[PDB]
Amino acid sequence: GEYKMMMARVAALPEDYQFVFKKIQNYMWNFSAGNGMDMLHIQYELIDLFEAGAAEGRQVLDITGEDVASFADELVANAKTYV
Repeated sequence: GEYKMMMARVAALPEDYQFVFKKIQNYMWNFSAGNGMDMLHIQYELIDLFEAGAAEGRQVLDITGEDVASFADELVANAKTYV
């Protein structure tokens, strides 16, 4: 269903987008308090953003900045306000 489909979309992205996504997914599972569904909704939003960026031809680290932990950290923090 939804999770498998969303992971398939990640697998269709360039390898660097894939690695960075995996880094963020792990960071969120490592550090997220809060509802697992919120964390998944945020990851789905992130896959929409990553798909668009790859489609426009941007590099993944333009999106996240070099400090991926700080990106993910601000994503798990704005998880509350957003989801």
